[PDB]
Amino acid sequence: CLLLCHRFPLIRKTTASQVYETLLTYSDVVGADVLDEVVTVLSDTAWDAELAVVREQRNRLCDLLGVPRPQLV
Amino acid sequence: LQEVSLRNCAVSCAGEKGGVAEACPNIRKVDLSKNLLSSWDEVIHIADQLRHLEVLNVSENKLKFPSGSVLTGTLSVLKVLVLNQTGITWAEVLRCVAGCPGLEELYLESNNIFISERPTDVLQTVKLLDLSSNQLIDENQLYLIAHLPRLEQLILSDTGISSLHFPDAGIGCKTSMFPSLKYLVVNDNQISQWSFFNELEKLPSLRALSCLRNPLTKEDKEAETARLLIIASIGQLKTLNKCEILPEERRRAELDYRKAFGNEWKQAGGHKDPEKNRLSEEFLTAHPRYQFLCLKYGALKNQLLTLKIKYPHQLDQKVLEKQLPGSMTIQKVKGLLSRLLKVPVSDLLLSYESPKKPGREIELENDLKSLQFYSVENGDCLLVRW
Repeated sequence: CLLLCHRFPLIRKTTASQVYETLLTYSDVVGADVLDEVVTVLSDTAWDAELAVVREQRNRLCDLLGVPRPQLV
Repeated sequence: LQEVSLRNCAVSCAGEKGGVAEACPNIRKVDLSKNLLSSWDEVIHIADQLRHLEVLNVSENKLKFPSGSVLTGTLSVLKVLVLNQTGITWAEVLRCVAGCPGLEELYLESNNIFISERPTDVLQTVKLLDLSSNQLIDENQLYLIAHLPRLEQLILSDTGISSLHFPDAGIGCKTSMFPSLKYLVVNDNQISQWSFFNELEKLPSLRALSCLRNPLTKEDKEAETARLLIIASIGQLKTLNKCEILPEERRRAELDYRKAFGNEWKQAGGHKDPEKNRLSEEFLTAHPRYQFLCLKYGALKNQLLTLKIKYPHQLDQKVLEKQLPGSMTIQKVKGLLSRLLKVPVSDLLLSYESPKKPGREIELENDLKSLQFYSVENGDCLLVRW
């Protein structure tokens, strides 16, 4: 999740694609009633766009996967 | 004691004739605001008893000025004089400043001042003229006070005006009004037209500016655009909204203005040839500084592949369909299938068949490549052989 919002948009896109591939590979990570919303959110999100627009979406995924929101000064 | 602050201390009388000059002769600042002063003669006596009175503050005091035409005391040492919430008029202001030859700052907020005559011999040294919370002061009242050569600071806010033109200044010409106004505070105003900035640009020596709280400079999504437009309108501007204007920001604002107004400039008859450049009067009046700028700067879901999975050796399984990314490598799909079928990944054979080319099976051997390199499109099928 920390790499999902990197300074380079290509790194963000690569991390998003790799996370999507790993979620499609392993099925014992996220539950059945949670993985659907995660896949729907990860697919309908342009990670190569305004960081303010993208960030809001990443905080969402964290809250959907039980992860504390990392913040900076 | 140099700085004396007696705010809300109940002061009504002046005292003895000479006691203030003997107790503290080195008094330079007096803050006798919101006191029990019910007359102006007491303040006059207090100021006369002081010899080094540089700052005098007697605001929020109910005082009644005398109607006589006699100069009641002369303060050549007084410089800063604050008179807010006292109920003063233009005649009383002119009569008070007549005896202050060294007055450099004057505050007149919340007084309902109606300017009528032009100060000639008076107000010859006052720089700051804070005329705030004065709904009576309109555009016609700012023309008379504009003939002051020493007027350099003008804090005129919450006045209600929305236009300040210059009849003596043409298109791209400097005006004789306000010969030293370099910063006029603008706030609590109902400016809804772009001609205000174009008229303020014609100032002879304008630098700082503050146009906060206005219908055009609202705290919305168009605040940055309006700020850039205001910056590009006034070229001699050096400060906007109490913020320094960097040269790079000014250049970017001017470039954005040119890029956004090139269409309107070309539709009005503009051309790169100076002999053929015939602009209309409306474009010249609405954009006086446009010619200067024209002469200066010249004239993941979409990547998904919906493919199915088939097993020729095990036909009892159903033909499921997966959505894998286009940049997915062959090794990742092999690992997915290995766990998916609990089959060793070492003996996994991969192939694809497209509906455009039936009867032909193209194998997938190299794991280092990707699906995009093998011309795998959407609608193809994956064959798993083991």
